[PDB]
Amino acid sequence: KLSLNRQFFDERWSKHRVVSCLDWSSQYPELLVASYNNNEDAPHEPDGVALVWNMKYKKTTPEYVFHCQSAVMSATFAKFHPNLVVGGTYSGQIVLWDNRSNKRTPVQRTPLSAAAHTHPVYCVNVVGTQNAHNLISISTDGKICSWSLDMLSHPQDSMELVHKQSKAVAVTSMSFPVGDVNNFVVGSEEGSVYTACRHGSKAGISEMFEGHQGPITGIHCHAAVGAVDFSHLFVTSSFDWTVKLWTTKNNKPLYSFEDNADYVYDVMWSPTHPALFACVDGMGRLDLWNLNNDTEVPTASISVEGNPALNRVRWTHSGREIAVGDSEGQIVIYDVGEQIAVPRNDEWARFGRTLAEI
Amino acid sequence: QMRKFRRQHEQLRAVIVRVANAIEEVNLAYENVKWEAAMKRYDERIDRVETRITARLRDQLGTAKNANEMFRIFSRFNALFVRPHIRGAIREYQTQLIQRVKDDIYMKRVEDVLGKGWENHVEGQK
Amino acid sequence: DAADANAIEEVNLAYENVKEVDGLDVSKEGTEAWEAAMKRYDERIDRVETRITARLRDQLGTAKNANEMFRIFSRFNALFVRPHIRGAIREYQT
Repeated sequence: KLSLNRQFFDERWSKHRVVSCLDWSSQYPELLVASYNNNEDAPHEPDGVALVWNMKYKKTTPEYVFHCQSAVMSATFAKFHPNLVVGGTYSGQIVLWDNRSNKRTPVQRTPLSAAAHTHPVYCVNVVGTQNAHNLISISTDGKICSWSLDMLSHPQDSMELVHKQSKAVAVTSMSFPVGDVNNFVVGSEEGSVYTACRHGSKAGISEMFEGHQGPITGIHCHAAVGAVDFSHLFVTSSFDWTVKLWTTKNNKPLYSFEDNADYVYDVMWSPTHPALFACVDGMGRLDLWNLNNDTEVPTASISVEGNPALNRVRWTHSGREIAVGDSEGQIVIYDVGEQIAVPRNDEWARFGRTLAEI
Repeated sequence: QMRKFRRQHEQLRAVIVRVANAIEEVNLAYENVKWEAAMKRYDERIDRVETRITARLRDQLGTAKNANEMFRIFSRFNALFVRPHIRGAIREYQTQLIQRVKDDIYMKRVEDVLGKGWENHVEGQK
Repeated sequence: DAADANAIEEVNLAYENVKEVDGLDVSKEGTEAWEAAMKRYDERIDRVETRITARLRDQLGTAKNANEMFRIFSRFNALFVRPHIRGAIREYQT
């Protein structure tokens, strides 16, 4: 059972603004950064907004509020810098917000030169260990730039993504395997899903995965870690009314889950349960698919009130609570039931058996 | 295909000893390859070794604070300049240290972070 | 399912039984042996089709939602080309 927990919504800020991305902090799990786009009606308001909400308190207002000149399309807590919040922009320009500093304006901001990003940056993520980590950003023009959080004026490394010699890959989403800092998978507007390598002799695109006949919206690799190594798997969700489960070994979809009647905008593996993931539809339906329980119908389903289009979904690091962001800009959090969220000890072998059935 | 394999692998085996499970597993890969499947498995095992080596290169910046100690660790690591997978982990501090020695300006202090045969590199040519 | 292997081995046994008769024999003995073997194989296969309609009923016996039932339809789609099989399933089709 999915149960409503908290609506998050600000009258001044989030109104008339879709949620472009959500993310939960790693060390302070109660926090949740959420980016937003430009408000069409009010030009005077800043285009980009990013609100860090807090679940611990009951205050309706955001814990922190940030804004920047251009619409934010990705937002992420710096995974090893708790005082920081990175975000992309439609203008193609990483903006770094320091919570300790009293400036809602970005403290640092990347260039807009050819070497740096120029097209919109929908994917930003910190990857590495605490001893050394880099901010990887991928624009919709296939450019992926390594950035150090300390200094953003100069890109640490700049390279373009391409397949079939010269053909730009319009990266729309990007994820990484758990514990891997060189391989990653990027969905493309072309409908193909590309496994790419950050460093290597074949640095760039390594493999093409076909099967999605619409633009890819959301890619996510497996997060749960246990006895059996399921790191290779990953779930895509695309405009062709489908979620598709893949493995990095197999060039074709491992399986297709289509019980929808609209686009699917964001899919994410559960972070504690191996066979559970959640996909958010355009009809306002959040659907938790547990592939061990049943595979042809969602294990759980809940609709937001008013049927808004649900752009994003993000599990909490505990996996018990899942936040979904709608077109209205309301961040509604749901509590996932006990029988769904926490796995049975044999869930890992059970999901291995279901994979063997496929 | 065989000649390229031997050119890469003899270099790796000869020079990695310069910089035990690591040597046992590369020898194991050489045992397996002695065609497409064997090549792919060899690349998988070697690139897994390279990622473990990259973690050691991350620990490089993890440990030291001043330039001199990171330079000492760079001198300890010569086997990996040829491999164009470590070149990413090496390039990340390469700017940090080449610009530092440029500001300081030392020939040894410049060579050690660009490796033997620096004459080919674009930044070393200036 | 035990029924799957049972059907496979039953079909193989029927084919072997017909295969025993000397097909190229053309006289009266060959004619009657051929007719008897074909009759035996026909009744055995008719029985295989009933053993298959049992699974066709277990379709509804298991499937609860439309998607699972349709996927059972699609997996066994070639089996529905048979003449006796097609008429068994008429209520699910509507």
